[PDB]
Amino acid sequence: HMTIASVPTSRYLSDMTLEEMSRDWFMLMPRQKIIGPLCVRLDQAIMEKNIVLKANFSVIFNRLETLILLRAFTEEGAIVGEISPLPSLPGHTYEDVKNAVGVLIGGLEWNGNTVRVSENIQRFAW
Amino acid sequence: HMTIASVPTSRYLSDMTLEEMSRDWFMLMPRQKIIGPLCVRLDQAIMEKNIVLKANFSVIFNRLETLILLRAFTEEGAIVGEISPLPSLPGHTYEDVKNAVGVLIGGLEWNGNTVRVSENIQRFAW
Repeated sequence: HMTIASVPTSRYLSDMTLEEMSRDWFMLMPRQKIIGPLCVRLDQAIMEKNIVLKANFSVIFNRLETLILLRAFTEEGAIVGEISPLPSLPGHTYEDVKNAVGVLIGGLEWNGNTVRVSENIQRFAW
Repeated sequence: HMTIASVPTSRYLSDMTLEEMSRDWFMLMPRQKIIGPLCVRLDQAIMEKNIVLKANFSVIFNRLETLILLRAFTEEGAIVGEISPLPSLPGHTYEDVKNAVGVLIGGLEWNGNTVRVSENIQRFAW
């Protein structure tokens, strides 16, 4: 991922399987914020659950370059929140991704959820 | 009918003046929820501000013992949030307070506010 000579290697790091990525999901009580070039969505009808954040993103060298998608999951595997780029694909940075994550986590914690993040998120996005 | 001695301590810490404790405020956009034996209030309108949490509470065994009141303040000194005991006054512990502070800070960060807590809260409460 950084041995190859003379060119930068891009990587797609994936916490979520294809199935998880394209799975369609629904929120009973949608809460949504636009945070710069990213969209944060949260189901407010989720409380006091253990939640994990999983993200699929593009890294260049050893820095997050592009968030493709992030979703929050219950232990049972259900999707309760999400961060994605705006439809216009505005271009965004690590700082943008970090802020959006802080917001999603904040929203979850206001509902008394216990939130953990994947190693990859911890390494590149948080 | 035994004699009762009353021995003063210095275990009661105060970040807020009695005035700040007494003051009366209103949320533009009020939200109020019960977290265990505690009531958390947060003005839903307040976003992207620098917010400081100040509290008045007793300590014991080097941890918060009982919360009298916690309030969140803008840099102007306007109140935007609060954690108080329920009027039942049902009794609570360090763990209850810590949970409620997590919730409040959570709601604040959902609204993109930057939160810091007083030294006392850092040391004893969160």
